[PDB]
Amino acid sequence: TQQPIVTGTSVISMKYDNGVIIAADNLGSYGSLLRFNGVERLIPVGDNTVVGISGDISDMQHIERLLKDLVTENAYDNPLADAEEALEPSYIFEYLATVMYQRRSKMNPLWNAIIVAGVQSNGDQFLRYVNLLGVTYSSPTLATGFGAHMANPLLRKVVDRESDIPKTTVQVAEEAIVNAMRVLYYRDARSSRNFSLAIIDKNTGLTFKKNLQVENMKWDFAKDIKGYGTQKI
Amino acid sequence: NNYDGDTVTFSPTGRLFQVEYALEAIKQGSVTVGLRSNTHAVLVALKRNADELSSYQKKIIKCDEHMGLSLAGLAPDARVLSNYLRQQCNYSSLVFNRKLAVERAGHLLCDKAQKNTQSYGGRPYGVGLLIIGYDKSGAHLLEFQPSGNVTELYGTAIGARSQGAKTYLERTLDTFIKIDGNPDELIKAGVEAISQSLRDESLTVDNLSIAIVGKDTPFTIYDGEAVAKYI
Amino acid sequence: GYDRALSIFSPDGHIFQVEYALEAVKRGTCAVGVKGKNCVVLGCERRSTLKLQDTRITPSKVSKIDSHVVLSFSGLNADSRILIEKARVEAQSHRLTLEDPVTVEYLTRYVAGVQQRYTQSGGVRPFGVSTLIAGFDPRDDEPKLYQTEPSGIYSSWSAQTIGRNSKTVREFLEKNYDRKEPPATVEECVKLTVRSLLEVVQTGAKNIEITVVKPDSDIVALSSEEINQYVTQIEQEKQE
Amino acid sequence: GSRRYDSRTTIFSPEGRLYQVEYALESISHAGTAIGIMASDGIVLAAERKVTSTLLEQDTSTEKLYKLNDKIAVAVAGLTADAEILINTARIHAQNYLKTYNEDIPVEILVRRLSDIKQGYTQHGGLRPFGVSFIYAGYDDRYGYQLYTSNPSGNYTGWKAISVGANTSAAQTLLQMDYKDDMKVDDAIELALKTLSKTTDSSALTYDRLEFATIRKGANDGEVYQKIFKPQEIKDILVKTGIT
Amino acid sequence: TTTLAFKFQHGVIAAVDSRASAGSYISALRVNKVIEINPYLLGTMSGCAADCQYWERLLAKECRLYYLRNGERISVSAASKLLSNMMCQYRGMGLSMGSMICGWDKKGPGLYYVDEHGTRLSGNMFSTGSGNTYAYGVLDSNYKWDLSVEDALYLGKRSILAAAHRDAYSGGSVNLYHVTEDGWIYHGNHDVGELFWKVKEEEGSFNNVIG
Amino acid sequence: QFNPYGDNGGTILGIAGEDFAVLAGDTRNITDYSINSRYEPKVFDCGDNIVMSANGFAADGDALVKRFKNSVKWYHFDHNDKKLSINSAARNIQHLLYSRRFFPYYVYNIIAGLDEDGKGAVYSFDPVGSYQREQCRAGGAAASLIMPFLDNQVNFKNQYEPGTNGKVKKPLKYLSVEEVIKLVRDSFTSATERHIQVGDGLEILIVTKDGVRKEFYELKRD
Amino acid sequence: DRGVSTFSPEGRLFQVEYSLEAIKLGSTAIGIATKEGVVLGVEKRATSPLLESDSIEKIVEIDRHIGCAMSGLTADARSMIEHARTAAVTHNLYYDEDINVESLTQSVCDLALRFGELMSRPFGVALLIAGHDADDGYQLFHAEPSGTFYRYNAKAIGSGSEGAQAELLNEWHSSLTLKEAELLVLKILKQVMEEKLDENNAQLSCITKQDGFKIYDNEKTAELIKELKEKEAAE
Amino acid sequence: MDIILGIRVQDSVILASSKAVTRGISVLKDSDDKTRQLSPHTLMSFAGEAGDTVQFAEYIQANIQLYSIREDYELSPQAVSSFVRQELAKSIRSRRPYQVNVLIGGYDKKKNKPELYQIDYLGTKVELPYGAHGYSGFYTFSLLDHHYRPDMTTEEGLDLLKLCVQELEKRMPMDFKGVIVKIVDKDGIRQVDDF
Ligand SMILES: *[C@@](C)(CO)[C@](*)(O)[C@H](Cc1ccccc1)NC(=O)[C@H](Cc1c[nH]c2ccccc12)NC(=O)[C@@H](C)NC(=O)CN1CCOCC1
Ligand SMILES: [Mg+2]
Repeated sequence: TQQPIVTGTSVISMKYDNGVIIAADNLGSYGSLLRFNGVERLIPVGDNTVVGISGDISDMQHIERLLKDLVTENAYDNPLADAEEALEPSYIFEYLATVMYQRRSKMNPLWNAIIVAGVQSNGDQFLRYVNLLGVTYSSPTLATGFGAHMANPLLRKVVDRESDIPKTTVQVAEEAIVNAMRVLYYRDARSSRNFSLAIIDKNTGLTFKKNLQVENMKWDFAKDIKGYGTQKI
Repeated sequence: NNYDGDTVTFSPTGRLFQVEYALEAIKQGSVTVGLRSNTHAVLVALKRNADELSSYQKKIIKCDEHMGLSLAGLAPDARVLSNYLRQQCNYSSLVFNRKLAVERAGHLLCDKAQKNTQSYGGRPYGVGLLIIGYDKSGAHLLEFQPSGNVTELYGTAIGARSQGAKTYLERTLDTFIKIDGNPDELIKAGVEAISQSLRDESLTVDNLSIAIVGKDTPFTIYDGEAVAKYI
Repeated sequence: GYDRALSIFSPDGHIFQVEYALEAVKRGTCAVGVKGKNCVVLGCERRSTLKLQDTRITPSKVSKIDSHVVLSFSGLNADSRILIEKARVEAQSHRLTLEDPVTVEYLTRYVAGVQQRYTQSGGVRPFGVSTLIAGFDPRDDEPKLYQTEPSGIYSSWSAQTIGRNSKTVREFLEKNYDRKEPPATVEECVKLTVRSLLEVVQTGAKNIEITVVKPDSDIVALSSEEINQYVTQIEQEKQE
Repeated sequence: GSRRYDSRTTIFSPEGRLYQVEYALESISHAGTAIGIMASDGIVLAAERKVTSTLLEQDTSTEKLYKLNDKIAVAVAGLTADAEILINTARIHAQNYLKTYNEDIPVEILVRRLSDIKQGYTQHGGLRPFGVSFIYAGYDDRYGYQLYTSNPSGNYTGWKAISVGANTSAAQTLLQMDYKDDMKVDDAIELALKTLSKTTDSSALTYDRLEFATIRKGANDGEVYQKIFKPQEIKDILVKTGIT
Repeated sequence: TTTLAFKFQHGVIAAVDSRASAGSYISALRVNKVIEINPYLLGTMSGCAADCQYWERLLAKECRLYYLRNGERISVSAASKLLSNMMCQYRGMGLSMGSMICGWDKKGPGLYYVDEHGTRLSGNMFSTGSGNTYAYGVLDSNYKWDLSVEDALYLGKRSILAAAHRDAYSGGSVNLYHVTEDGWIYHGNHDVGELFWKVKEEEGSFNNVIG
Repeated sequence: QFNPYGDNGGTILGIAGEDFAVLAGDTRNITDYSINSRYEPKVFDCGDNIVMSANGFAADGDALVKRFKNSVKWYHFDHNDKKLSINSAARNIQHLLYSRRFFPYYVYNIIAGLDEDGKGAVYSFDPVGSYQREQCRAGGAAASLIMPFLDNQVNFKNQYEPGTNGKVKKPLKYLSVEEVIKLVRDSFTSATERHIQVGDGLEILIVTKDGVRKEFYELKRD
Repeated sequence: DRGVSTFSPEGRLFQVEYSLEAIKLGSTAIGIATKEGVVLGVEKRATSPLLESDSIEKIVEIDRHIGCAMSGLTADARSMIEHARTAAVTHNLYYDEDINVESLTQSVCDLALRFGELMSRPFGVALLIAGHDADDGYQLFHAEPSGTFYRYNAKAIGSGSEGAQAELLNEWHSSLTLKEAELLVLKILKQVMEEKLDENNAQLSCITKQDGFKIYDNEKTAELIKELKEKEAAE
Repeated sequence: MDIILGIRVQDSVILASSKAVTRGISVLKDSDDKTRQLSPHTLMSFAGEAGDTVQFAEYIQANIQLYSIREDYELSPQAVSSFVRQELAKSIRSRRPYQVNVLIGGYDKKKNKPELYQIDYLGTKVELPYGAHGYSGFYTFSLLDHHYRPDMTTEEGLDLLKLCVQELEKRMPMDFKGVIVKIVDKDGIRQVDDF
């Protein structure tokens, strides 16, 4: 049993017709202090999987190393490591989910919420969540922390059910994700303007975008707001 | 001679006699044949009885839905090794949601057998195994020796008089590899192969044991009247 | 730990260490067990090579395992103490977990199991001891007499002997003991037990020990004079 | 592996004997003779030190006679170092019993415990047995005065008079001849010394070649006293009995 | 729950209710609170349902092994003791199990009370569970050694009914057993709803209740 | 302090017919007031014509099902491909649950299938392993809403025959699969109305001698 | 000396082969399987007339549906029987059913090769395991110290085994009744035994679906011996 | 359990022990014997937490019976009491201590004297002419202080014991369902069937 110290906030994601999108801001908070401003919380595994992690950063760095070692170990005595016997998103997720549930069962959890996003061998989209309790679920849209409360409602307007996935393009899905990240910047006190975004498409592969910023923000209406009720000046 | 008392002793010519003696137990064992195409993999095994009142010792063991082996030599040692394979196949599924690659299964068997050849007190395994399976890279056939050596092959045979079946497969190489999408013809080639190792006795209904795995075919074993079709 | 396999098979299918343990039993002093109609008697030889002995304190050959069961032996004396101790512990352990005292058959089965365990355990040698276990089951008036040996086999006997010159006294018992009509009284049972030992013992002085066990935990050891009276009567009938 | 060099100390011979126990007894037969004699009013322990030197410090020396507690003592025959291992264990067992039951340990119970330890080395562990034979002299309120002996086999027996070590065959014959049941301590003292004087391999029996001890109720009223004799006191009892 | 068991002339009676609770919610109307360990041994259940089932089914394993080794049926005294020894290993760990071990052996009929503390009591009459006080009232005033099998079966049945009525956590149905030297005998499942009205009319009791 | 348990909501329902059995459950997965998934399967085909569902804490539920499926696999290996009967599966699951008596699988478990005489069977478990064969059982969040309805409409409790006025009960006529599915759908529709953790979807698994069949129905998403 | 788990140049484990020689010295045990049941019979072979023969327990119950006969160093069999009984009852605890005869036999045979430098040597006893289950019906297995087990229609083990096995070769057919099998075991036991066969130095037993495993009374066996003598004198 | 009393007179030791056993709000048994014979001339009564009492008593009994068989000799009451004390003093610092208080009444055949030892669950041993555990002493010791002599007969000891039980029955809130009385003397242990 511990408590989280340096933390990362929401990770948001969704499926679209040909793949998945995942995003997360670059902040490492120390309570209310916005201590670290250059933290990457999206971690690619091969060219077909991206793991997005929220929660304790020291535990995130531990998981990052487990995945790096997983790739190394998979290549051992494996001539087809870059082909048929490469790591799949479902393999990577189940490994993490096994680890997360074992750690909670020893009462020494990895204080994280993880979303594994990727595309399988057969072109199928993979998107599944796992947390410190070992709880797992899948949905067309997934989000951690505040994203669950604010992002999912917006992303579910685009993909409300499974039949909406083929109708959703990558341009529409990215637009929705970027809008959700703006909303989180307005309303999440432990968020940052700077974020990273990753797209895993079955045709165009893995596109990893860094140093993105929230833009087109509405603040002008603040000038008219005066006092807390009766004040006019 | 003086260097065969245990597995921890090299001979002056660099030989391990206890391992060689374990290899001898395989040669005494009943014949079993393995062969594959691009779509399917087949095991054919001649079962042996104690006498006319006795049953015919089972030769083939299932390890997973997509993998299994046939044995020749000490049957209990095959039970230990097959049990290990079952666990490893199962660990791969439960932890990684991943079917165990046949090549990796061979590497695990090699490493398990090796530990018994370098340590004092223990002994080498006294059994040879033919592992067949279908994974993400298609059909596979492996030959396991208790020295630790594992070999991926198109076809092979182990046991008494196994040289006859092995020569046949070496001639038929170009034919049986092309038998794709036809399980019955691949088994026929296996039954015809194991027939080259028979003397005096012939293939009867409770004598013959066949197993198959493939693209849309789980590892299944055929015994009794289920193999009368191929006699 | 010391794990060396001492008891192993030989090419002819023998476990020599177990067989050599029987030779230690052959060397041991003679012990005899005879069951009558309502009792069991245990006779034991005392070799008279050892005089100046203190018979008060010297370990007696017959040992109580519980209030209703006794154990005598032939072979290595030191080895027998270990079996007796284990047996006594098991007897109290049975009373504690099952609320009944052990049956004679159960106690025998346990002691025999201990002997067997020492024939296929690493780092240990077999017990050089054969035992005669006698007594009466709780609330039962049928006599019980069992024998065990180093290999771990056990069986029930109408009458039996073990130890040195046991071949001779078994010869005597086989022709003298009638199954259809066993020694009806205590006297007849003791007399037959002393007679059998007199075939082997030498002098009938302090060389013969007798212990009578009757039903309902009634166990007593005869004294020198009481036994001497049997010795006197036997030979006076023999002079004819 | 290691098997090659294993002597296998805990096995039977074809005749049903324990090799190492028999060879340990052979070792003990070359050790200095120790004698124990039990009387109605006490016990005597006598023992011969092995070929000593003039430069050996005798008054601070102890190789034969050891104290286990206030009521029990032992005479040693064999490897002294082996005996001290066992003696310290026996001293601890006596104190464990006293702590548990608040009563001094009965002599036989202590003897059985040591004998059981010796037995263990003959049946398991693969170690050599202790090359030691003890004579136990002790007193308790159940059986009174008691003499026991134990040997490397772990077998123990009770005695009226007994010898261990060298020339026990000759010594036992002499004791069997002159011993009587109504004997007293002062007489037993004389018998012990006379027996050693005749069985000794030395030219003459002197004070510097002896260790001596008595366990007497010759203590003021109902209680028991242990007396480990000093060199000068052994010299006096040798003159008194008429040996020197 | 309410369970009872009592010795008498013609063996031992065992009667139990059938309710199961999850706080105020009645989770089961008809659970089996008796285990047929062997043809001559019964076990009642009160407390944690899981503990009662696990440990008494494990007791049955141990009682069968006794028969195989000794070629003889286990006594009620020995069976009850094995169970109490199990409880003592998990002493303080939080088990909740109250049970009567009923049977017939060489000493005649036998009845032992065993609980999670390792308590083991021999006696002629016992009752366990939340509604045992109500059952004791009926039992104590009507029990005799000279009872007929028919009257004894009714007494145990009526005693559970008394508890099922007043105790909120007791009811559903009544399960009857009669243990003889030829073995135990099941005497049916009796719905309390139907039994209550039947007893009220025939016996005249429960005058306070309107029917 | 770290709390190793959680509540993922959901509700499950098992009904035994004369020659069939159903195991139904909603597809909604939740934490607190949030929805994790609107379609997260909860009822599984475990092989040998057995269906299973562990309702409560999803992580413990997935682990148990995973272990039982594994137990079926090893039952075939060890006992010559013998079919695991429903009564044998139930007993096996009791021991799986009691292995964690002092750190329980926080789930309510139901399995369904056919007994060895071909009749419909449902078995019910508590988190620590007490089990029983039942004709009818609802488990989970809305269990207390549904069970009384099933006592009334499946076992005809408190129902009597008109004209007799309480003297003669309603006879216990058997129910068809079509009739049972109606009661299942009405049970979940009613539970969805009054319970916030129930909704989104309903997945039913029907077991007969022919095999395991699935049926899916939408539920209210509010 | 040499390892306990050592292979010979022929590819056999020395100790396993030597334990088989000990089994050849053991008293005879015979098993015959029919569609009406399986019969198990043994030679008691008392070493002396004073030995109470009814205490010789070479036929043993494992479960209600499984029986067992032994030959060789019979003391070694006690822990095997204990394991078998535990395995049978434990499976009944875990699965609420009878355990398959083959599965029970396999569990016993798993102990066999657990020896090295675990126990210090192989078992010096062979077992005939007979039983019935719903899947494969009436079965007879021969469990060796090698860890191998063969199923048999009929089997003899012990000192008179090869002579008895040749006789069982000629006599066995698939339509044997239980009564015919009983007499056949008695016939072959009488042929290979040193002493004259009677109810006190030989024992019969059987396993049927209805009544389960039963050891025969000396009075019941005595009648079957008398029935045998008369039918042999009949031609 | 509740009340256990002990008194040592001229030639015997008398132990009185309550008969009640209570689970929850219900008295399950009113004839319970809270005692075990350790040896022919040594009796131990006990009281404490449920289960622990009998377990501990039976464990002690088994150990003393084992000693008796091994040595063919009866341990003195003093020796047995010291063994029991050590087991309790060992127990108090264990993971889960045994919560048992005992009285040990024995007749020493060597000294021809009765002996009463009081030992609590901590391992606190005291030899006494009369003793009790729990609240029993609060009511009874004043009577015993007044009426007790060391030259009392067994019959006088029983009469003084009746007076103690009567006082307990008057001033204790709990109904302990009377007492089972046992006498330990040179001839062994016997129970007074009418009290
Ligand atoms: C009265 C009803 C007391 O409430 C009985 O003792 C009853 C005894 C019993 C015995 C065997 C089987 C079933 C019932 N006990 C319970 O019903 C018991 C009471 C309870 C609840 N929490 C407890 C905590 C500690 C001790 C007792 C407790 N209830 C249960 O065990 C509940 C929690 N479990 C079930 O009802 C679940 N299983 C019931 C049978 O069907 C499978 C599910
Ligand atoms: Mg709702």
